[PDB]
Amino acid sequence: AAEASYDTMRTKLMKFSGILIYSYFCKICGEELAHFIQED
Amino acid sequence: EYFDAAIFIGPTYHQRLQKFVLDDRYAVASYGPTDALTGQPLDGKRSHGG
Amino acid sequence: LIMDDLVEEYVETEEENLVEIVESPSICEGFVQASSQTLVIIPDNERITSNVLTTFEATRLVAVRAQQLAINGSTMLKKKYSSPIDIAKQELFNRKIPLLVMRCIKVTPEGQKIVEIWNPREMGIPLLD
Amino acid sequence: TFWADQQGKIDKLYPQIIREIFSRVTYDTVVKLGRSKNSHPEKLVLKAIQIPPISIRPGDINN
Ligand SMILES: [Zn+2]
Repeated sequence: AAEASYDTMRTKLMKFSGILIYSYFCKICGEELAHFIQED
Repeated sequence: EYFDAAIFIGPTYHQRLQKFVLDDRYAVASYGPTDALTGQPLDGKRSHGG
Repeated sequence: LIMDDLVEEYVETEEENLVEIVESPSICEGFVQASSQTLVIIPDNERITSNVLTTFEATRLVAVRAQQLAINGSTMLKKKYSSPIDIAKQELFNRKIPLLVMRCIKVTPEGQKIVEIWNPREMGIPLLD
Repeated sequence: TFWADQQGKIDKLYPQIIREIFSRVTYDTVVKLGRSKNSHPEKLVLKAIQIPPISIRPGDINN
Protein backbone atom coordinates (compact mmCIF):
# COMPACT_ATOMS: atom_id res chain seq x y z
CA ALA A 1 0.00 0.00 0.00
CA ALA A 2 2.97 2.32 0.60
CA GLU A 3 4.07 1.63 -3.01
CA ALA A 4 7.53 0.71 -1.74
CA SER A 5 10.19 -0.51 -4.15
CA TYR A 6 11.31 -4.12 -4.48
CA ASP A 7 14.64 -3.33 -2.83
CA THR A 8 12.88 -1.53 0.03
CA MET A 9 10.57 -4.52 0.52
CA ARG A 10 13.54 -6.91 0.48
CA THR A 11 15.42 -4.81 3.05
CA LYS A 12 12.43 -4.44 5.37
CA LEU A 13 11.44 -8.10 5.01
CA MET A 14 14.98 -9.12 6.00
CA LYS A 15 13.72 -9.83 9.51
CA PHE A 16 11.72 -12.99 8.70
CA SER A 17 14.61 -14.56 6.77
CA GLY A 18 15.09 -18.18 7.79
CA ILE A 19 18.17 -20.39 7.89
CA LEU A 20 21.54 -21.80 -5.93
CA ILE A 21 18.09 -20.75 -4.70
CA TYR A 22 18.39 -16.94 -5.09
CA SER A 23 15.36 -16.47 -2.81
CA TYR A 24 14.77 -15.56 0.82
CA PHE A 25 12.11 -17.54 2.65
CA CYS A 26 10.15 -16.74 5.79
CA LYS A 27 11.45 -17.93 9.15
CA ILE A 28 7.85 -18.46 10.29
CA CYS A 29 5.84 -19.76 7.33
CA GLY A 30 8.63 -20.39 4.82
CA GLU A 31 7.14 -18.10 2.17
CA GLU A 32 9.10 -16.35 -0.56
CA LEU A 33 9.81 -12.86 0.77
CA ALA A 34 11.88 -11.61 -2.18
CA HIS A 35 14.77 -12.65 -4.40
CA PHE A 36 18.37 -11.48 -4.72
CA ILE A 37 20.16 -12.72 -7.83
CA GLN A 38 22.16 -9.58 -8.67
CA GLU A 39 22.14 -5.95 -7.57
CA ASP A 40 21.74 -3.41 -10.37
CA GLU B 1 32.87 -68.33 -19.75
CA TYR B 2 35.49 -68.19 -22.47
CA PHE B 3 34.73 -66.44 -25.73
CA ASP B 4 34.55 -68.67 -28.79
CA ALA B 5 36.93 -66.28 -30.59
CA ALA B 6 40.36 -65.23 -29.40
CA ILE B 7 40.35 -61.50 -28.67
CA PHE B 8 43.00 -59.00 -29.79
CA ILE B 9 44.18 -57.44 -26.51
CA GLY B 10 47.39 -55.51 -25.92
CA PRO B 11 49.00 -52.28 -24.72
CA THR B 12 47.86 -49.20 -26.63
CA TYR B 13 48.93 -45.70 -25.68
CA HIS B 14 45.86 -43.67 -24.78
CA GLN B 15 45.42 -39.99 -23.98
CA ARG B 16 42.88 -38.38 -21.68
CA LEU B 17 41.55 -35.33 -23.50
CA GLN B 18 40.95 -32.30 -21.30
CA LYS B 19 37.20 -32.21 -22.01
CA PHE B 20 35.80 -32.92 -18.55
CA VAL B 21 32.10 -33.72 -18.27
CA LEU B 22 32.02 -32.07 -14.83
CA ASP B 23 32.97 -28.79 -16.53
CA ASP B 24 30.67 -29.24 -19.53
CA ARG B 25 27.52 -30.48 -17.78
CA TYR B 26 24.99 -27.89 -16.67
CA ALA B 27 21.48 -27.92 -15.21
CA VAL B 28 19.47 -24.84 -14.24
CA ALA B 29 16.16 -24.36 -12.44
CA SER B 30 13.40 -21.85 -13.24
CA TYR B 31 15.27 -18.94 -11.59
CA GLY B 32 18.48 -17.00 -12.00
CA PRO B 33 20.07 -13.96 -13.62
CA THR B 34 18.13 -12.38 -16.47
CA ASP B 35 19.23 -9.90 -19.11
CA ALA B 36 18.10 -6.41 -18.13
CA LEU B 37 17.25 -5.67 -21.77
CA THR B 38 15.26 -8.68 -22.97
CA GLY B 39 14.32 -10.22 -19.62
CA GLN B 40 15.61 -13.55 -20.91
CA PRO B 41 18.01 -15.73 -18.90
CA LEU B 42 21.70 -14.93 -19.12
CA ASP B 43 24.05 -16.89 -21.39
CA GLY B 44 25.45 -20.24 -20.35
CA LYS B 45 26.83 -21.89 -17.24
CA ARG B 46 29.37 -19.11 -16.64
CA SER B 47 26.64 -16.55 -15.91
CA HIS B 48 24.89 -19.09 -13.62
CA GLY B 49 21.78 -19.27 -15.77
CA GLY B 50 20.59 -19.84 -19.31
CA LEU C 1 44.94 4.79 -27.97
CA ILE C 2 44.29 1.26 -29.24
CA MET C 3 40.61 0.26 -29.11
CA ASP C 4 39.81 -3.43 -29.57
CA ASP C 5 36.01 -3.58 -29.21
CA LEU C 6 35.00 -2.62 -32.74
CA VAL C 7 31.36 -2.83 -33.82
CA GLU C 8 31.73 -4.20 -37.38
CA GLU C 9 29.73 -1.71 -39.49
CA TYR C 10 26.72 -3.48 -40.99
CA VAL C 11 25.63 -3.08 -44.62
CA GLU C 12 22.46 -4.00 -46.50
CA THR C 13 22.94 -4.15 -50.27
CA GLU C 14 20.05 -6.01 -51.93
CA GLU C 15 17.33 -3.39 -52.30
CA GLU C 16 13.73 -4.58 -52.11
CA ASN C 17 11.57 -4.61 -55.25
CA LEU C 18 8.05 -4.95 -53.87
CA VAL C 19 5.44 -4.90 -56.63
CA GLU C 20 -11.24 15.36 -54.24
CA ILE C 21 -8.82 13.84 -51.71
CA VAL C 22 -9.16 15.57 -48.35
CA GLU C 23 -6.82 15.54 -45.33
CA SER C 24 -8.33 12.55 -43.52
CA PRO C 25 -11.81 11.55 -42.32
CA SER C 26 -12.64 9.73 -39.09
CA ILE C 27 -13.09 6.55 -41.17
CA CYS C 28 -10.20 6.08 -43.61
CA GLU C 29 -7.62 7.19 -41.03
CA GLY C 30 -8.37 5.23 -37.87
CA PHE C 31 -10.84 2.42 -37.24
CA VAL C 32 -8.02 0.04 -36.35
CA GLN C 33 -10.46 -1.88 -34.14
CA ALA C 34 -11.68 -4.11 -37.01
CA SER C 35 -15.42 -4.80 -37.24
CA SER C 36 -16.84 -7.51 -35.01
CA GLN C 37 -17.57 -10.90 -36.54
CA THR C 38 -20.65 -13.10 -36.37
CA LEU C 39 -20.18 -16.84 -35.91
CA VAL C 40 -21.68 -18.65 -38.91
CA ILE C 41 -21.72 -22.27 -37.76
CA ILE C 42 -21.93 -24.59 -40.76
CA PRO C 43 -24.85 -27.04 -40.42
CA ASP C 44 -23.86 -30.55 -39.37
CA ASN C 45 -24.91 -32.02 -42.73
CA GLU C 46 -22.89 -29.43 -44.69
CA ARG C 47 -19.60 -30.09 -42.87
CA ILE C 48 -16.70 -31.22 -45.06
CA THR C 49 -13.89 -31.63 -42.52
CA SER C 50 -12.89 -35.05 -41.22
CA ASN C 51 -15.04 -36.76 -38.60
CA VAL C 52 -11.78 -38.08 -37.09
CA LEU C 53 -9.78 -35.96 -34.67
CA THR C 54 -6.27 -35.17 -35.81
CA THR C 55 -3.45 -35.96 -33.42
CA PHE C 56 -3.07 -32.20 -33.00
CA GLU C 57 -6.74 -31.78 -32.09
CA ALA C 58 -6.84 -34.79 -29.77
CA THR C 59 -3.61 -33.70 -28.08
CA ARG C 60 -4.94 -30.17 -27.60
CA LEU C 61 -8.22 -31.52 -26.20
CA VAL C 62 -6.39 -33.74 -23.71
CA ALA C 63 -4.03 -30.93 -22.70
CA VAL C 64 -6.88 -28.44 -22.18
CA ARG C 65 -8.94 -30.97 -20.22
CA ALA C 66 -5.99 -31.94 -18.02
CA GLN C 67 -5.08 -28.31 -17.34
CA GLN C 68 -8.70 -27.62 -16.40
CA LEU C 69 -8.70 -30.67 -14.11
CA ALA C 70 -5.58 -29.21 -12.51
CA ILE C 71 -7.58 -26.28 -11.12
CA ASN C 72 -10.96 -28.05 -11.16
CA GLY C 73 -11.35 -31.79 -10.69
CA SER C 74 -15.06 -32.48 -10.62
CA THR C 75 -14.89 -35.47 -12.97
CA MET C 76 -17.54 -37.64 -14.64
CA LEU C 77 -15.09 -40.55 -14.96
CA LYS C 78 -15.90 -43.84 -13.25
CA LYS C 79 -12.43 -45.22 -12.48
CA LYS C 80 -10.13 -43.07 -10.35
CA TYR C 81 -6.81 -42.00 -11.87
CA SER C 82 -4.09 -40.19 -9.95
CA SER C 83 -3.02 -37.76 -12.68
CA PRO C 84 -4.98 -35.15 -14.67
CA ILE C 85 -3.35 -36.37 -17.89
CA ASP C 86 -4.68 -39.90 -17.46
CA ILE C 87 -8.10 -38.55 -16.45
CA ALA C 88 -8.28 -36.37 -19.57
CA LYS C 89 -7.10 -39.23 -21.80
CA GLN C 90 -9.76 -41.55 -20.38
CA GLU C 91 -12.39 -38.81 -20.73
CA LEU C 92 -11.52 -38.56 -24.42
CA PHE C 93 -11.50 -42.36 -24.77
CA ASN C 94 -14.77 -42.74 -22.83
CA ARG C 95 -16.35 -39.93 -24.90
CA LYS C 96 -17.03 -37.83 -21.81
CA ILE C 97 -14.86 -34.80 -22.63
CA PRO C 98 -16.80 -31.54 -22.06
CA LEU C 99 -14.98 -29.67 -24.84
CA LEU C 100 -15.84 -28.96 -28.47
CA VAL C 101 -13.62 -28.49 -31.52
CA MET C 102 -14.25 -25.44 -33.70
CA ARG C 103 -12.58 -25.46 -37.12
CA CYS C 104 -12.57 -21.95 -38.59
CA ILE C 105 -13.11 -22.66 -42.27
CA LYS C 106 -13.03 -19.05 -43.45
CA VAL C 107 -13.28 -15.44 -42.27
CA THR C 108 -15.31 -13.47 -44.80
CA PRO C 109 -14.67 -9.80 -45.64
CA GLU C 110 -18.28 -8.97 -44.71
CA GLY C 111 -17.52 -9.99 -41.12
CA GLN C 112 -18.50 -13.66 -40.84
CA LYS C 113 -16.37 -16.30 -39.11
CA ILE C 114 -17.55 -19.43 -40.92
CA VAL C 115 -16.73 -22.37 -38.66
CA GLU C 116 -17.45 -26.08 -38.28
CA ILE C 117 -18.22 -27.26 -34.74
CA TRP C 118 -17.25 -30.88 -34.10
CA ASN C 119 -18.10 -32.95 -31.04
CA PRO C 120 -15.10 -35.04 -29.88
CA ARG C 121 -17.55 -37.49 -28.27
CA GLU C 122 -18.81 -38.52 -31.73
CA MET C 123 -15.39 -38.43 -33.43
CA GLY C 124 -12.65 -40.92 -34.20
CA ILE C 125 -9.81 -40.88 -31.68
CA PRO C 126 -6.32 -41.62 -33.11
CA LEU C 127 -4.43 -41.64 -29.80
CA LEU C 128 -2.74 -44.63 -28.17
CA ASP C 129 -3.47 -46.35 -24.86
CA THR D 1 22.48 17.61 -45.13
CA PHE D 2 20.72 18.84 -48.28
CA TRP D 3 21.94 21.68 -50.50
CA ALA D 4 19.86 23.92 -52.76
CA ASP D 5 21.73 24.73 -55.98
CA GLN D 6 20.16 27.59 -57.95
CA GLN D 7 22.47 27.94 -60.97
CA GLY D 8 25.44 28.14 -58.61
CA LYS D 9 23.59 29.95 -55.80
CA ILE D 10 24.34 27.66 -52.85
CA ASP D 11 22.14 27.67 -49.74
CA LYS D 12 21.74 25.02 -47.05
CA LEU D 13 18.35 23.32 -46.78
CA TYR D 14 17.83 23.31 -43.02
CA PRO D 15 15.26 20.97 -41.44
CA GLN D 16 13.12 24.00 -40.57
CA ILE D 17 13.16 25.13 -44.21
CA ILE D 18 12.46 21.54 -45.30
CA ARG D 19 9.47 21.39 -42.95
CA GLU D 20 8.21 24.68 -44.39
CA ILE D 21 8.57 23.15 -47.86
CA PHE D 22 6.93 19.85 -46.90
CA SER D 23 4.03 21.48 -45.05
CA ARG D 24 2.89 23.06 -48.33
CA VAL D 25 2.34 19.65 -49.97
CA THR D 26 -1.32 18.75 -50.33
CA TYR D 27 -2.67 15.29 -49.60
CA ASP D 28 -3.81 15.24 -53.23
CA THR D 29 -0.17 15.40 -54.33
CA VAL D 30 0.75 12.71 -51.79
CA VAL D 31 -1.95 10.35 -53.08
CA LYS D 32 -1.29 11.03 -56.77
CA LEU D 33 2.39 10.19 -56.17
CA GLY D 34 1.51 6.73 -54.84
CA ARG D 35 1.99 7.49 -51.14
CA SER D 36 -0.44 6.83 -48.32
CA LYS D 37 -2.13 9.67 -46.48
CA ASN D 38 -0.17 8.43 -43.45
CA SER D 39 3.04 9.02 -45.46
CA HIS D 40 2.73 12.79 -45.85
CA PRO D 41 6.21 14.36 -46.12
CA GLU D 42 5.35 16.68 -43.21
CA LYS D 43 6.07 13.73 -40.89
CA LEU D 44 9.65 13.47 -42.20
CA VAL D 45 10.74 16.48 -40.09
CA LEU D 46 10.63 16.12 -36.30
CA LYS D 47 10.42 18.99 -33.83
CA ALA D 48 9.70 16.56 -30.96
CA ILE D 49 11.74 13.35 -30.97
CA GLN D 50 10.76 10.33 -28.89
CA ILE D 51 13.21 9.28 -26.18
CA PRO D 52 12.70 5.51 -25.96
CA PRO D 53 11.47 3.79 -22.79
CA ILE D 54 14.14 2.91 -20.25
CA SER D 55 13.15 -0.73 -20.76
CA ILE D 56 15.22 -0.71 -23.97
CA ARG D 57 18.05 1.41 -22.49
CA PRO D 58 18.94 -0.18 -19.13
CA GLY D 59 21.68 1.29 -16.95
CA ASP D 60 25.91 2.60 -23.71
CA ILE D 61 22.96 4.18 -25.51
CA ASN D 62 22.02 6.73 -22.85
CA ASN D 63 25.25 8.67 -23.42
ZN1 LIG E 1 5.88 -15.65 6.72
